Amino acid sequence: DIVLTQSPAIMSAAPGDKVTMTCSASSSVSYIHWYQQKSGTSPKRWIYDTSKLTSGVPVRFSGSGSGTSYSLTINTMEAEDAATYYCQQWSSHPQTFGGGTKLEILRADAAPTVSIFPPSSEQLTSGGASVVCFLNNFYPKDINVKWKIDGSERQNGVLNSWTDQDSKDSTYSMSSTLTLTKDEYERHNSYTCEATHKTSTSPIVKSFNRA
Amino acid sequence: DIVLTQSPAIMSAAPGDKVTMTCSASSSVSYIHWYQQKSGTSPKRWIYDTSKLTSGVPVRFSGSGSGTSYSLTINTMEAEDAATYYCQQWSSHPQTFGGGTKLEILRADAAPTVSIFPPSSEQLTSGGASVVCFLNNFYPKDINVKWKIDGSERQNGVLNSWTDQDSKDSTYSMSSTLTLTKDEYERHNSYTCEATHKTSTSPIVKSFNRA
Amino acid sequence: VRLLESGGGLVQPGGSLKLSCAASGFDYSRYWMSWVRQAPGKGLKWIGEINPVSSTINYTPSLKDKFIISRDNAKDTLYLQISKVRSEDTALYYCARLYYGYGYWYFDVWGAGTTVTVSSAKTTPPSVYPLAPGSAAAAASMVTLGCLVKGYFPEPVTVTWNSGSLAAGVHTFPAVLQAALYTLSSSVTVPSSSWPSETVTCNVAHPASSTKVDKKIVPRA
Amino acid sequence: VRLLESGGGLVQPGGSLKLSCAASGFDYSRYWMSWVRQAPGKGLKWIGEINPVSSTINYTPSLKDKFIISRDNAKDTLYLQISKVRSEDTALYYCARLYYGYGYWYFDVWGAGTTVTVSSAKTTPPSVYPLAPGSAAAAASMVTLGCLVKGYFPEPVTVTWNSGSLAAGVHTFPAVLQAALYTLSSSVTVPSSSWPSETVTCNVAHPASSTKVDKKIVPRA
Amino acid sequence: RRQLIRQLLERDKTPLAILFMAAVVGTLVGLAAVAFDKGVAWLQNQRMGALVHTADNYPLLLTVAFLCSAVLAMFGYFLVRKYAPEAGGSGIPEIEGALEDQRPVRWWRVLPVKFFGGLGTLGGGMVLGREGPTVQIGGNIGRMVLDIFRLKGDEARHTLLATGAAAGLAAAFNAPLAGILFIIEEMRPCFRYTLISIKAVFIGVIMSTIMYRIFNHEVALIDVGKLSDAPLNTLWLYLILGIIFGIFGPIFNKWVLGMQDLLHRVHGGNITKWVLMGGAIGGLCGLLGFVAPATSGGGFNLIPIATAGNFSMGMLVFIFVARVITTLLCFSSGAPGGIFAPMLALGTVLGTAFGMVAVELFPQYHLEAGTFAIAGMGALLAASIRAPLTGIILVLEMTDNYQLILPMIITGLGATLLAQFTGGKPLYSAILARTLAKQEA
Amino acid sequence: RRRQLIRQLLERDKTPLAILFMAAVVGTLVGLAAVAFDKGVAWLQNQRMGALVHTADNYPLLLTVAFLCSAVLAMFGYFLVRKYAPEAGGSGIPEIEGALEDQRPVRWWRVLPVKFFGGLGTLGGGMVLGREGPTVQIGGNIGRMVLDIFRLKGDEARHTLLATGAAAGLAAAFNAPLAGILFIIEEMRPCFRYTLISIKAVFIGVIMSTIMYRIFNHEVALIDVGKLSDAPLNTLWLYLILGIIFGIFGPIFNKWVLGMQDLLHRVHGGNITKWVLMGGAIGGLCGLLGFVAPATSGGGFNLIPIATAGNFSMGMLVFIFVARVITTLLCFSSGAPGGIFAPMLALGTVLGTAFGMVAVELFPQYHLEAGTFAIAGMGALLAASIRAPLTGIILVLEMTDNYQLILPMIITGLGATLLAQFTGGKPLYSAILARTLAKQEAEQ
Ligand SMILES: [Cl-]
Ligand SMILES: [Cl-]
Ligand SMILES: [Cl-]
Ligand SMILES: [Cl-]
Repeated sequence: DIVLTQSPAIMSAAPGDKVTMTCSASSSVSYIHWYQQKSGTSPKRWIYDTSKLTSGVPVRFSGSGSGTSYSLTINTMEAEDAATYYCQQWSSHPQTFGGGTKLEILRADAAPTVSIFPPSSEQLTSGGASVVCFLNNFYPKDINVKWKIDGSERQNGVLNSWTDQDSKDSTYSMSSTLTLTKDEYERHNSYTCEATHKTSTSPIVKSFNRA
Repeated sequence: DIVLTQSPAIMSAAPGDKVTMTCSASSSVSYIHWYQQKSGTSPKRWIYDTSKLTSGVPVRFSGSGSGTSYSLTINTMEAEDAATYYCQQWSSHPQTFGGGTKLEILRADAAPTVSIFPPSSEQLTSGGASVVCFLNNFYPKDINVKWKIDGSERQNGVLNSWTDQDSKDSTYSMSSTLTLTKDEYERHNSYTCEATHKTSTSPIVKSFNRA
Repeated sequence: VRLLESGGGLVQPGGSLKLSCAASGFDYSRYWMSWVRQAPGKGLKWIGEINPVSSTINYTPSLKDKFIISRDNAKDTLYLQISKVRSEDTALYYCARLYYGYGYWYFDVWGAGTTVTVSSAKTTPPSVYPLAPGSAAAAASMVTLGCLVKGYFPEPVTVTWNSGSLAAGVHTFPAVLQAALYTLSSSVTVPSSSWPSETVTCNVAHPASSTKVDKKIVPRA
Repeated sequence: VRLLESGGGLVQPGGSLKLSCAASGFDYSRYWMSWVRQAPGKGLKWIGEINPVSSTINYTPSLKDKFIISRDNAKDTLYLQISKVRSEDTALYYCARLYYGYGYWYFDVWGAGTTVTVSSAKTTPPSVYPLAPGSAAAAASMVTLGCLVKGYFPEPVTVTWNSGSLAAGVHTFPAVLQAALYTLSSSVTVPSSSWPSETVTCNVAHPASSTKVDKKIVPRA
Repeated sequence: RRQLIRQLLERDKTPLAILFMAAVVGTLVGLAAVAFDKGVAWLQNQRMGALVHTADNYPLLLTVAFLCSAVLAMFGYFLVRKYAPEAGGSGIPEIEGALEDQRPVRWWRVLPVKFFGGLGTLGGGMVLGREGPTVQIGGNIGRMVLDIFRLKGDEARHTLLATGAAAGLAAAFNAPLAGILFIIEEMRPCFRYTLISIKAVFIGVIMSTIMYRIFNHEVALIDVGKLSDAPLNTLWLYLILGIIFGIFGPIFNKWVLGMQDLLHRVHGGNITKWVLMGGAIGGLCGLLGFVAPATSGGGFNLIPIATAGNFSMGMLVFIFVARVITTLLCFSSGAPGGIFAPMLALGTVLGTAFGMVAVELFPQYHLEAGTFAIAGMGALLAASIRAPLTGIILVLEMTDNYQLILPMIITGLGATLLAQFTGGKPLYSAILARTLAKQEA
Repeated sequence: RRRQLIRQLLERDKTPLAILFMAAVVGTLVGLAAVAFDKGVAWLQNQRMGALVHTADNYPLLLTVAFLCSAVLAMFGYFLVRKYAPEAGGSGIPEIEGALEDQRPVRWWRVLPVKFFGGLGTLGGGMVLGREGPTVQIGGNIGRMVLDIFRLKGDEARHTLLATGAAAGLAAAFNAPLAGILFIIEEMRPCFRYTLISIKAVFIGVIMSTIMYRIFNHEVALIDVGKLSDAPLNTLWLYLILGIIFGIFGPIFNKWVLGMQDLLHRVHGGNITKWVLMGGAIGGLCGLLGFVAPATSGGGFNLIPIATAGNFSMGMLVFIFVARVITTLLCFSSGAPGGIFAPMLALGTVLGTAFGMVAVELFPQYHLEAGTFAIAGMGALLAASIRAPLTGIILVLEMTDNYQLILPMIITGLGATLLAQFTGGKPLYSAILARTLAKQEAEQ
């Protein structure tokens, strides 16, 4: 079974760039197919028989190559192209898939929009208490989120989740969650959420008080 | 539209006998179809385009005719042969069916096995009284029933119901039911039931006394 | 190759219903489908037809929106809607697959049928009474028992003897309607030695009114 | 044309499950059908294929009856049974329709996928708690609302807002695992004039427990 | 040039008399073909009825299989040698001769001889087709109506003879186009131009096909269903199949001819040893049409079974070899009945066999042996009788898999090329040439 | 006679290997040529639609750029014909027919660029003309070019390689292998004199060009119609009546096309200025109509599937027919490069559907579908005007794939050919050659 290897595992480019990724094979393959898989979606047949485009695929895309090397090329890449691209052969048996090439987009700066949320009463009348803090639509993806209870820094019990790069605006979004017991939460008063990002020297603070 | 009339409305013939039924049209028709319906089940396709058997139909059946007069025929009838035969055209539109031809088995005569039943104690508790009379297993289907209350003829409140020809001996059965109010029933004593058939000149009397 | 119609039963006059015929065992497209009703006693009558693409729907000479035939090829099912229902629409309805030989079309395969009753009469359970022979009668070769099932609406009821086991020597008479209620009787001739030494029961089911009942026929003391 | 695969969820190590893929919008008895899987965060791996007449069935280098692929052209469904399941089978299973250009076959149309989790834990429905700003809200042009989803197993859950009529402004965050239970939250940003003057409801669905929860975000008293 | 302008403006003008007569020929040929078809079935039915009445004693049933088939074969072989010798074998070569005005059409003799003679050989279960009988019979029907109605001219003599031969093939397969094409590809005097009116041939074929459908509607001779398509990257495999048919085509032509010779020594022209040997072969068919029905009989039965891939590999090789043997013993021994149909069954089987090998050698192609069966079906017809365009359209009309038109053409063409380059000759032309050379020898 | 026949029978189906190998290269070239031609016409019809979007606001300005673009491209084609290759006017099938009888020259050095780039103009402008005209003539010349370039000797090689090109030309025009081959051995084949056209060699040419067509035009059919209903034996007489209707009309359409060639010749008198200008006026009318009523203009393949499904009304079918009769005459009779073969399919379809509609309501007992009468009528005009029914039938069959309709298709077609003969009509391809040949000797 032929092993396909895709050259850049992950690549970054700003819209307008000419982009080329590579599918290289262990044996000799002919007429390979490419699939696009955008975030949280199924793979869509993109390019087939090496260089033919599927209906609906914009002309900015092109495939080529032969023998042991094949390539997919985006001539003037656009932001909506952020996806992971898989190559595939079935000139031999069984058919086999490449590793993937994740295309990421370089864009202008974007400051996060921070929002803090108190533990809901329905969650309190159960046992726990989670304080939630969304920081949305920022670029670049590198962000640092700091938790403070009554000025004092909190370390344990924090969980963070980041989204993939958005398919349209190319921004990232993160959510931070401080999870405590009912008693742990009630014996304090002031909770803050400190967001540090490229776009500002001094960290962004959002906070709420029970009193 | 086109009216189809079948000659024998009801007919009888002993097993192993030449049977012939007509289907006469008002205007001129071509290539007619025949269906066999047994009471309780679907009509099934029998003969089509004037005279063609259907995959399964035994070779004893046959069609014929043209213009305005057609006919179905059975050379050597059988037991599993008795049913209703509807002719049907579609040479003209809209299509029409025949009135039907009920083919029934002919047999040796049989005398009724008369039974008479008093109203149940359960029915009387309700304030009604039905006197049931079963005249079972007789040929031909023609019969007369007569009710006598205290030796006097009664014609009101009687309901008669014949079964269709049996499929184990090809006899008929009948039931006569006489319904009175509990009070009207309790003021008489002698309830008699008289079956008058072709088999005998003197009717079969079956009765009971409340006393 | 089975056609299975459903959705019959009781409707009030001036109402409407929707009969369904579910097909199985063949390619339901390519075939024309048809409806044919049989009025109690009367002969067969053609309602209408519909081609696979549903671009031609034909009906018998029948005023405007009385009949609406359609089909859903995805579910493999045929429909018939009757509007402003009257007593003349009380009949047994068949769906049929259409075909031909020389080209003069026939009704290839039929469904079992659904019965439609059009009556302002109300659903009513049956009353089930035994029919034991009295002390006035003397037993010969055989003994005739029975049960009367009276005062129900509508048809049908189903009568069996000893849960269907005693299937021999059984007559069930057609039901007769009177003053908006049905009445029927059922006999069971059995050997003289078999009763009353062994239990004879009649089983009556009227599903329209959720009635399942067993009536034991005991002698008269 | 749509492929909608189902029957995923939770299975014990060593056990077995049957995946279905319901097809519609194309002559299903014409195409070769296939299964491909994708473990969380990894690449695509072909599992098997089956021709229309079920005579040819090729699998990937597997064991005995590790995989078993079948199809029912009457129902328009593709089936996959997996036996003696170990954690390498914890993946997302795509049902794909096969086709060719010059003759070198590709995966024409893909389904949405069903997730399979091979774990020892228990099917727990999620708990959905609304997240609204603390009483004193410095309301700018926009207001950001959300709802927290916690204590479910296995993955996935879907979250939409106002039955999907609220498309723009939504972020749903990847679930995080802790003590064999999953936790995620979803944000939504609406015009400040459009709330609380209007209804904002988050629609959580956890198919593994066949559970929907439609929590409505209420301003804090 | 002046003569050409006269020709161009006079093209496609057939005298109304010829046209009306073309209609009656086809009508007759159709009914005749139908009646013939009913007879064969009727007699095959009787044979199976007798096998039921002796279904107990095993050697006794094998005896009544042999005897029935022998008795009916003998009846056919005799009716040929006694009354019409020209009605031996196919009879298509005999009609080809008649078109070049090199053979007589003795309809007063052949009609009853080929008809009732064929009923014997075919109805007995022998490996022969209906085309032989129907085409020859059809031609004579076209001669009979020429004679009876006293029609004058070279046009009327050749045209009415042709339409009957076409209507004959048409009514044999329910193949209107294959009938017409076969005339204007094989028959049409291959070296000089003629007065065969194409429009007139059409009419005859139409009437006979209508006649066939009036009695044989709602059932096809071969049902195969709709098979899969063939990708462009798979076509080379069909070319290879053609090559294999291209080498075998002429070699099968050698054996048929050589076997006509080897079987002539056995009887020496003696009407007693001929009819008796004819019954021995005929009897072997009714015997094999029981202990292995695939090896005997016309062959249309095992085509649908072969195409679906229901036979194993071993079973396919077996059937092929046995069917080669039985095809030769029946045709080469001058029995009344074509070789056209048995050649379809051979090509199907060979095709399927190639398909099976192809399937496992190339899983990447997603093959189905059935497509190679349909490609191979008319391939032997292209390599042995060298009428590929007729073979292709015949299979097409009988299988209805137009999506396979490229593989069918490619395979067929491949067969005809290599049949030429290995020195093979159109079998219907070679059999006429041998009869004409021995006529002057 | 007998001795000679034994010699002939044993020598039959023997074509020199040199001819066979050359037949392959002919088809290969004709295929690519037809493909390239097909791409060009599409590319130009595409540009014309792009311009209509750039001016989608101003209605009179939109109608202007429709006319002008079609005029400019038509004039370009008409000019390229009158200036360099006069023989490349109209269809060009009658010109190839002549060349087979050794009565017309094959000036490939001229016609190839003239018919190609000239056709691109008339077809790409939206005129009611087919591809067959161009591709058949182009294909024939390709067969002569390879005869010349490789200097092949003999009457066999000159006729055979000219024929296979003409066949591979029709084949690649419709994706119709069999229709190509049959068309040669029914229409072309010098219809009075025996020839040396090798059938086996024609085949190879057709195969190569069909493969070439499928390499570039896979996964899409020219006409999709789906599988239609069958036809019962008791409905066949209705198809014979359809034939008779085509049988009287066939020759009448032939009178009009010829007469209109004459009536349009008076307008310009042979003048290269008045001709090219009139050619642009007609061409411009098509680009105009291909917007305000696209069914009246264009090749015609587009309205076939729509007509077969019964999506047009009765009024709309009558309209389309009359308007399409008019536009078919104005394009072909005015000597524009492009065949009349395809427009005749569209007319037969429309007429057939019209008959079907009438038939459907007149006979509900038959359970008719107008679509079967559309497919029967499709190749019917081809049988009554070109008098090549066997070609027409197999062409339709190859393009619609409704074999269950073979009897209605034959019967209708034969009905057409019979009444076309008995009403004194003549095969239109033969009559156009005879007129050219008679006028060639009418000034000597
Ligand atoms: Cl012979
Ligand atoms: Cl033969
Ligand atoms: Cl021309
Ligand atoms: Cl043309």
